[PDB]
Amino acid sequence: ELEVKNMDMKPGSTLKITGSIADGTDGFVINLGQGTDKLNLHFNPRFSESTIVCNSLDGSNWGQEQREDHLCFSPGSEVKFTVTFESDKFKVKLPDGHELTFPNRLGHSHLSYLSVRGGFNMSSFKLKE
Amino acid sequence: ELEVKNMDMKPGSTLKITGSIADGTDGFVINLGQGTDKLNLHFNPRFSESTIVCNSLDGSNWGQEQREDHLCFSPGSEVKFTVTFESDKFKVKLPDGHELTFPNRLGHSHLSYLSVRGGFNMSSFKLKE
Repeated sequence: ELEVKNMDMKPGSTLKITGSIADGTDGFVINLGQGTDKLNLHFNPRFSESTIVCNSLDGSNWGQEQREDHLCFSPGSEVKFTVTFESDKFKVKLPDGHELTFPNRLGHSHLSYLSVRGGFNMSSFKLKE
Repeated sequence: ELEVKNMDMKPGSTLKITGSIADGTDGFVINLGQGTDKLNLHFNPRFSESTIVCNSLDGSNWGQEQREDHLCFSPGSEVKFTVTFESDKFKVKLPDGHELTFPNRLGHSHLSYLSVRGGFNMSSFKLKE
């Protein structure tokens, strides 16, 4: 579902995201970038594969995935994420507290697009630098 | 201009908005509805005209305006609005504390569209239900 167009996320901006993971779901997708053609951060936790997949979309080109094990969070309840945005790296605070790092391959310096996909009902959203 | 598409706001749910009013701006617009041609709530504080004009949009037809004279919030600071959605009316809480009631001309069940226009930089977005 949710789509957020035309937000102003500059380098150093800290994004706060909170919602409920649907019960009995494969996974969900949080996307940060310029649009659906240019995705700087492809955040895709997968309970089925017990991994968190991070990638980038540039037009019709997907970059190479990076997979993170921890997969601590489970479906059925409220979960908070925190995406810190630097023009070289993305930092992602997890529910437990551990952090994830993914390189900004698109070399951009401004994030405008947020879209939640899969089994995740976003309830709140906060943008602070 | 800011847009939030593909959300699911049902009657009884509360929408709270925190942002920053731009310094030296005429006013700003909050659009609640189901599209760009479907505005159930047109929330438009006008600092110049010193009135908050409320209206509905039905495709190519604006409804009839409802003007309020309780602008008690000023440009250049963090400000908060709360829009509770009911099947008959919208109840908008103002930062000072005043509640404004505006009828739901369009009816319907489903609120899917939010967009902020003018000199207003929404920093936070939260849904409760």
